[PDB]
Amino acid sequence: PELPEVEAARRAIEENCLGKKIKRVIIADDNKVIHGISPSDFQTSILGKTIISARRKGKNLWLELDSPPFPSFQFGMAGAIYIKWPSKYSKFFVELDDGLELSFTDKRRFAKVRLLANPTSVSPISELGPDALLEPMTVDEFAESLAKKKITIKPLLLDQGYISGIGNWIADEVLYQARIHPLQTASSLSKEQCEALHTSIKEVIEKAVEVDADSSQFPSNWIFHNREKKPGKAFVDGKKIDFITAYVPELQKLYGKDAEKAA
Repeated sequence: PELPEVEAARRAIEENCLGKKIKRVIIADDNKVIHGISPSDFQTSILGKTIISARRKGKNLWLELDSPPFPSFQFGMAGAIYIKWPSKYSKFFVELDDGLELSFTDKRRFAKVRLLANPTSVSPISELGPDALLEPMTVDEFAESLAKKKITIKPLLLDQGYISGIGNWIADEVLYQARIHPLQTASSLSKEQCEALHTSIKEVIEKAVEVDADSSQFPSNWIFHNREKKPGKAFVDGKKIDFITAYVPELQKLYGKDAEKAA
């Protein structure tokens, strides 16, 4: 789950779960998912409270209740929010006063659910870089921040401490759209390349959020649709897709020293 997916979950909670007292709570007895507190203490703490707002930074979601502490969700690889089982994969479950039920599931057990006095003042949220959607860097700030990073551009975009919210599919998408190879060193990007990337990040994220992360609604010219196909059967806009991370060799070339080291 990347920024769009988590944002869609946040909006869904905001539209259907606010101002409703929590009548029942079921926190899975999962030592791997439930972090920093016991399930029983977690259940006791939030019972009877109301959700005031749903917040998000990067791929992290948290619920502001009428009194702290607040529950936070680090999705992991298979985390998801459902609003109506109680699924055997539910980790966080609450029944509201109007009968509506809210659940965070994780079949893989890689998610992290916490209960914090102030989610934003402690890790992992406190260590996150600016949100790609809510706090975008300016064109010049972006170029300046890239100038001294001797890191290949894709992994840098995946560094939540640099910019938060981008995952593998968005990374592949913005680099493909900006015509930048994923192995190009950040500090080697020209001012023009930096701006092209600044633009693609804005456009891809806004479009994805515009359609509530419904990938079936992503533009057809997006590499997203075929970035998970077997080698030799992956094409976008008629051009061959290669894998290292999906990219299009004909449209994404390596430049300078990086190209030299590659060859």
